[PDB]
Amino acid sequence: SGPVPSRARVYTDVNTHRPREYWDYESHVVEWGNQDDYQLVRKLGRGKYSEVFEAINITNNEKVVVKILKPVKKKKIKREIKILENLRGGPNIITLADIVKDPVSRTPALVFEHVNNTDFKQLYQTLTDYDIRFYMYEILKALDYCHSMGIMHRDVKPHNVMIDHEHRKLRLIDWGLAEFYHPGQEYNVRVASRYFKGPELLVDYQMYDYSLDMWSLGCMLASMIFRKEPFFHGHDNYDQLVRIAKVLGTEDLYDYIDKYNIELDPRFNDILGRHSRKRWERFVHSENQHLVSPEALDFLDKLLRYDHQSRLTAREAMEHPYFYTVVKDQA
Ligand SMILES: N#Cc1cnn2c3cc(nc12)N1C[C@H](C[C@H]1CO)OC/C=C\COc1cc(cc2c1NC(=O)CC2)N3
Repeated sequence: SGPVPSRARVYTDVNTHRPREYWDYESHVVEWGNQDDYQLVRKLGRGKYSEVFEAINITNNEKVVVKILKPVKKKKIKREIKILENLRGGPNIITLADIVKDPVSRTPALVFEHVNNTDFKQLYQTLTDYDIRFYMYEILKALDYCHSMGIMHRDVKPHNVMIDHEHRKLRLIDWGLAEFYHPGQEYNVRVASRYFKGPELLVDYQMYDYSLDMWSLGCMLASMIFRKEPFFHGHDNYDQLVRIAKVLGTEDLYDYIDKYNIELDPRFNDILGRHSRKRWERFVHSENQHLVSPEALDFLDKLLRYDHQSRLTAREAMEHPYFYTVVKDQA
């Protein structure tokens, strides 16, 4: 007997009810533009599959971000391009302004909306309880939207959240790991970064869904309210589950393994041990307590669950008392 199947609790068949061209990204014909419309000003960084620059679109003299792509599978590029196009205009989703190719090099580049970002290291330390609540709701707008559009981000982490604090403008970026949700589909578990990987990825449970992003949101929330980045600091993918098990406990972990008939890797047998579920109060101290409240702890507990099906959806999370003052101010 193999693993018990799983279906998303929400937006299950959204992609089945859409035209084939919506999710059939392999068939997408890419709309190239003029590489000479943009002039590179300076380097902003280097990704695994890209070189990032600040550019100026000369035709309308406006600041853009150019991601010059390193070789990666054409269908992976078609996937990111299709996802970005389906999500265009969505709340707090980065805008893909253009797709350009160097005439001589033949190397592709993606042009994005520029976000004058305040580095998450210097910013998070200055953030008030209201600021955390406000920006958490903004990420949730982006996740409810993309989930409702049949897409899982699969890489929610502080690096992929661009904030221009001065203009209170948040954008969920880097959709290169995103995928279309299809009921019954077994996905690649070697996605997301270590500290944000859901238990399903760590136990090698492939039939996952949008709820994976809700775990990553939980890890972000715990790091912000506890001033502990990263919250779950694993040495590898195996020790990462041990770090989670020391907090959430081993009983709920083995209950989850049993429920979905997961074949647990032999490595885990001698390292998971036996651990009680810890109360969130043990992470509370004098320099973080002004960010922690009963509403924050209730919310965080409802996101950080082993069983992906028992986690809050982005819509349920937006309806939690933690955001009552944020919701009130928006009206
Ligand atoms: N899509 C998109 C997108 C939109 N804005 N934006 C910015 C950078 C960026 N991508 C975007 N990068 C840079 C690099 C790779 C890529 C992220 O995969 O990661 C390094 C981390 C960010 C450094 O922080 C900045 C990010 C941006 C602009 C500035 C700073 N830092 C300043 O001191 C003022 C100017 N905008």
